[PDB]
Amino acid sequence: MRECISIHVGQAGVQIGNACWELYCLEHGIQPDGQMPSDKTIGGGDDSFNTFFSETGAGKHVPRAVFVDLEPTVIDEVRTGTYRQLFHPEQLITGKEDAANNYARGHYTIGKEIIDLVLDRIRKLADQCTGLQGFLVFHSFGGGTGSGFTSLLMERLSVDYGKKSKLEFSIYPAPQVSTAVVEPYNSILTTHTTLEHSDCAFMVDNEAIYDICRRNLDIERPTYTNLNRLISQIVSSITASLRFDGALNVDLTEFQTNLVPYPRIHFPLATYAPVISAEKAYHEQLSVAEITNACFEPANQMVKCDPRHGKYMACCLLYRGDVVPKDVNAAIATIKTKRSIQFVDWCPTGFKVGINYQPPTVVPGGDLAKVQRAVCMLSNTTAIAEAWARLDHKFDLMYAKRAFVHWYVGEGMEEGEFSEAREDMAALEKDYEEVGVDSVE
Amino acid sequence: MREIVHIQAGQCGNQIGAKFWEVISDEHGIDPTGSYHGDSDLQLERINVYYNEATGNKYVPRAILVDLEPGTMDSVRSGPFGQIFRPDNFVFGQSGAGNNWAKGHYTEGAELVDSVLDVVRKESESCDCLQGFQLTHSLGGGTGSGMGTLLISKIREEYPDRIMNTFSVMPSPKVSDTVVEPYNATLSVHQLVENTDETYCIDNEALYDICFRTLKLTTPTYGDLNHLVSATMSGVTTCLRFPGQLNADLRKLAVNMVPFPRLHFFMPGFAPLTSRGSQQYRALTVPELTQQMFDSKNMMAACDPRHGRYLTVAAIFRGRMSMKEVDEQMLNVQNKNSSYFVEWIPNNVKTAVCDIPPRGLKMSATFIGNSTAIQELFKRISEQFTAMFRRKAFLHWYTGEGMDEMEFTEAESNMNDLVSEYQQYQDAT
Amino acid sequence: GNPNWETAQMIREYQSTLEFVPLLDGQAVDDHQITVCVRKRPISRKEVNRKEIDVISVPRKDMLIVHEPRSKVDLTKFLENHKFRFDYAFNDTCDNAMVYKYTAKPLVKTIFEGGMATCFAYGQTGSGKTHTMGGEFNGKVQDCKNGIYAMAAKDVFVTLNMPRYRAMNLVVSASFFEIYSGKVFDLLSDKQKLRVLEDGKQQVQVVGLTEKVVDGVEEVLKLIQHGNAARTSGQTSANSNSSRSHAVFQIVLRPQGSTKIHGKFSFIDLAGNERGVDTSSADRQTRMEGAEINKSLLALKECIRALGKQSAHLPFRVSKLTQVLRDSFIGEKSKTCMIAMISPGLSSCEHTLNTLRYADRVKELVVK
Ligand SMILES: CC(=O)O[C@H]1C(=O)[C@@]2(C)[C@H]([C@H](OC(=O)c3ccccc3)[C@]3(O)C[C@H](OC(=O)[C@H](O)[C@@H](NC(=O)c4ccccc4)c4ccccc4)C(C)=C1C3(C)C)[C@]1(OC(C)=O)CO[C@@H]1C[C@@H]2O
Ligand SMILES: Nc1nc2c(ncn2[C@@H]2O[C@H](COP(=O)(O)OP(=O)(O)OP(=O)(O)O)[C@@H](O)[C@H]2O)c(=O)[nH]1
Ligand SMILES: Nc1nc2c(ncn2[C@@H]2O[C@H](COP(=O)(O)OP(=O)(O)O)[C@@H](O)[C@H]2O)c(=O)[nH]1
Ligand SMILES: [Mg+2]
Repeated sequence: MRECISIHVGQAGVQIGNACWELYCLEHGIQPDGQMPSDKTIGGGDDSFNTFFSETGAGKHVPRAVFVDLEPTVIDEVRTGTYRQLFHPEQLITGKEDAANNYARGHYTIGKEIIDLVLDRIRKLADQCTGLQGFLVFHSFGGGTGSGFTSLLMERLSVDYGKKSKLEFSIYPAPQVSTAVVEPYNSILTTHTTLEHSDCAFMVDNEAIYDICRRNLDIERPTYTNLNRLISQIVSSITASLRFDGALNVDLTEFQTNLVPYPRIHFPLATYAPVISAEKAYHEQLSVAEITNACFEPANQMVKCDPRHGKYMACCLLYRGDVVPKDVNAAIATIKTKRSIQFVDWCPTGFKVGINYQPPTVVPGGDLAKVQRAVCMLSNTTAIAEAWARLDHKFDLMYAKRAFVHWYVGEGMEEGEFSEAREDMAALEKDYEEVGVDSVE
Repeated sequence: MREIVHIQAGQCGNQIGAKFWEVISDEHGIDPTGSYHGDSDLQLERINVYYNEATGNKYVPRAILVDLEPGTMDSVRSGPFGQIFRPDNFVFGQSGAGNNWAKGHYTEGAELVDSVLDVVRKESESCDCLQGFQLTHSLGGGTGSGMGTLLISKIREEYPDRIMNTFSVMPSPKVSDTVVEPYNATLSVHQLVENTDETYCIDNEALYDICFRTLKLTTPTYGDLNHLVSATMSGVTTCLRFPGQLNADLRKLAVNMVPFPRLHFFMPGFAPLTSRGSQQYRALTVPELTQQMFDSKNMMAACDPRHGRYLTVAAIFRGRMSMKEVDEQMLNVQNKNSSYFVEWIPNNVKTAVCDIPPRGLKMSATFIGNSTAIQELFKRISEQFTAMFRRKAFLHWYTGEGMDEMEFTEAESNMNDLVSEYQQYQDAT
Repeated sequence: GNPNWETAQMIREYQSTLEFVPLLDGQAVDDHQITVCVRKRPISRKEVNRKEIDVISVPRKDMLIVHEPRSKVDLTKFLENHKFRFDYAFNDTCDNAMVYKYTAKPLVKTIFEGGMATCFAYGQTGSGKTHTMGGEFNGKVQDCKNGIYAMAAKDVFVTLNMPRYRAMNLVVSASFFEIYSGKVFDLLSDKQKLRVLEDGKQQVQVVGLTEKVVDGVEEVLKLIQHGNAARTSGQTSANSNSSRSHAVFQIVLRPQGSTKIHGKFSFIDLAGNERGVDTSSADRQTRMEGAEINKSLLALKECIRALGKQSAHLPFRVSKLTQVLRDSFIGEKSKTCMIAMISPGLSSCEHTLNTLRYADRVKELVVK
């Protein structure tokens, strides 16, 4: 049976893992103590699907999850919370000190000597599965372990596994609001191994989801509990075809074939249709043509990024629930008519529709409610290049002044590592200028 | 987990420290006898940080007390919490410093540092992993200026990779409680540039100002100036001890907060500070805490922050909050104050949000900020110093204890280079 | 035949594209208050037996270009044109005598004009530092006959014996250092930590420095046999050894009735972390001394760029390697030299570019 290995890294990765595994346990019926008392009433069905859940003989279910953060403070919430007895008790903590927001403590100093517990734990976990693999990595750019330790975890998993698909779901630094002053240093050093090893890098952002939680959801004070559920609804309908029974399922290998033209332009900028309130769950039809047109306006992109100032290359409409496959093509010939939704010449096909027909469920405790259908559009546009130039500019403004850099080179890393990461991002931004421009004859 | 050793030098040091371990105790819910009688189970997870265990359910702070020259001994022992410190830690001698630097660093310090470091090593190896060495000392004095910076010359020597925070009470432009005071500041800032990762510049005038201009206290005693310092001292290590939503160690601060290795002299703020009974005419919200933190009359270093550009600042928020009102209030201040910050840094402010408030409050904060406006605390001393040193005024009480004239010119050359590396970034470019 | 020939195929095509005007010995020397020396070593005998591609093109006397095997977004290989400007760009055909035009240097003339000057030696392992300063081009015993430290010893000692300069009655004194993690030792006695203070007349003096009034040329080169006696400072590695501290071998110009010095002349061994930092080694002493080398090297890069791009906040007390050498930089009739060794190989192309951009922070634009 096809399966994934969800490897959360950092505090951002573990905090998202609080709610991704809160969502999975409610869809399948698994209580916070491993049992399945929902399907015992009916008496049939293996709904704790082996994509995400190892099953032991005593009826208990164990996830495929391992997470490393180099700080006990985050995981001790998991080891004392509601999901204490659910997970396996090897949630790898062992950090005698936090990374302190740098890539050099990090890829080199304390990420090493803890990685020996990490890779052996994945080998003890990967060898229980027959069939498809895929590493669902969860981290953030800008942090210390989400940037540094993931970079060590990719070059040590692109060797012991080779050509396996790696979907890594990174939280990207916002161009206007940054919760650290050294976050432009970490989010340029982590690109040098995201570009090489991880085949598909889902970037989301915190400011573009703040506006969604204010405008659509109408929440005036959104905490980090209410942001991570919206990423959790996205991550569910990315790996929904591996579990549920759809009319057009899209495997994790079918992303790599479709979303990714060239081996170094894999940054596809997820979206969703979260216009539930749920006061506005009435007053509104929410048909197939409605939720597909939610991707038109740049007030619903999950990244602070304007798609109208760039081409598209390839999109991937992934539906949920009561979707009829006829209504989809009405909502696609419409989009290919609109002249600001701009494509390149070299991709005339455009779209790809994955219709799963299990409806998205509702986490009790807010903040949206039971809609009958959804969409998670994944589209690598050319417009993500202007989202990086507002981050190379933050790097270059404090690289001329030689600021903050004695805590990077005084931890094992050489000071020449920074310009090696600048010559990628200068040349990787140069790649998006060529691909969007068509050739004339 | 991550563990801190607290050292107390100078008579200013343990007086802050005796109030310090009362704020820490009531934050964890711990009685004078060390017996835990707390409300919840959430404040036992990091007792390990400040309080190592004892035999029957009792907790002892890892508090070395260098400063108990015996005039202060039987007041700290005969105090509120004299039955909480381990009595072998009370390390002292006889014939204290005499408001003299050379009688802290060269003569009585050399015959006491061996008895201190024999207890420092016995409190390091009773720990899983150390990072923190808090030193509560004061400039200007005797023990707190010569012997307080003799240990940092030794403890950083035996531990080159620990975060060394020294909450250094500094002299004042008007309040002159020591005649020799521009000597004990020049000779001690010369030590605290080389040997610390961070050091907090606290003055008594800006603590006298808050108790009159804001807290409206009739007679602010010395307890009520230390009760404001200690509310910052338990505000830097909050994310160590308590869970949060965006944690910050003593090292995520001191990697962000410091651009260049000499520019680590901080000014600490605190909010909410206000004066009431139980009827106060306001509302504790996230935009309410923000304006008070950045207000120029709620610093502690007694310099004008609008005279210079903030290099970078850190706002360690506590209590239950919302991260959008945190990340957007920290944005609008940076835009309204575009000249008051440094232009050539992307985002200056960082955020740190814990999840447990203080006992009585609903929310709180701590403004730790690195500014070029602290050039004024070093220019005033360097004018008072070269006025005294030109006449060779008080030097025969120092050269008569072993020093030389060529260490005084070494110390003023180092402090005058901080002012050069603060006037630069205060200028625009 | 060769597996990697194609990357080198475009390299053989690039060498006919531009105009090769290299550096020949005997050209004029301008002022150049701050010089940056970059030397390319020749191809060794092991490299041709290993299929090694030369990737270091030297087209000018002030320009050096390094190629790199990369790919487009269509998996199409091309060569990146790393374009660097030096002063002083040297060929691999350069013998040490052509380097003697520029490193047996006219700054020793500045020593005798009442000014002071210094010189640096930066590089990686297997790059030519074994043939320049700390041991020279000689083989099984690297003794000082063929490289810089021997020939500069003839520029200092023998030149002042001219009667214009011999009438000044000037003598020679030497003094060796050891710059550890905030520690300024002496190589005459290993257990002598000397404090760095400063007199009231604004001269940073290492307190209590022992000198020797020595000698002719043949004996002053044998002082390093006492200098490298301690094997500074406690190496524990694979390719033993590589110095963790830094050596400052000062040669001082002074008269006899003096108590008056002008013409301090110093050599620096910028030896650091060439091999990657063994963080698998759980020895805490390695990280505590391996870290402070890099922050000392960042001090020396940062200090010189504020000397070229002049300002009034000149960074000195970030470490002690700059603090000891504070007087020799800020002299009025003072100049500064800095040497960078280069490794030819493709397998060390990542370690070569790190050494090149280290010697780039004087802001030289490629006018071309
Ligand atoms: C009815 C009510 O809400 O009363 C408040 C109160 O009125 C005010 C004015 C308190 C009060 O504080 C002071 O008046 C004060 C006295 C000396 C030095 C500093 C302050 C209060 O005494 C202080 C007390 O603080 C705490 O309980 C905190 O946990 C605080 N604790 C201590 O400082 C402490 C005092 C005695 C014994 C043990 C601990 C703390 C703060 C930071 C870190 C750890 C602990 C609080 C909220 C109040 C009173 C009781 C009136 C204020 O101070 C603090 C520290 O909260 C002064 O401005 C704030 C705003 C509060 O609303
Ligand atoms: N959406 C979301 N973002 C988070 C969360 N926690 C942190 N972040 C963001 O992640 C970035 C900070 O990185 P962290 O993950 O906190 O850092 P870390 O990986 O623990 O690394 P160090 O603390 O530096 O060792 C900032 O941009 C935060 O806004 C979270 O729970 N949810
Ligand atoms: N905040 C505070 N300042 C103090 C206290 N006691 C002394 N001072 C200040 O400390 C300085 C005098 O040094 P002191 O600690 O008494 O001298 P020492 O015993 O030689 O270190 C002066 O600036 C005093 O205002 C105190 O309990 N609290
Ligand atoms: Mg963290």
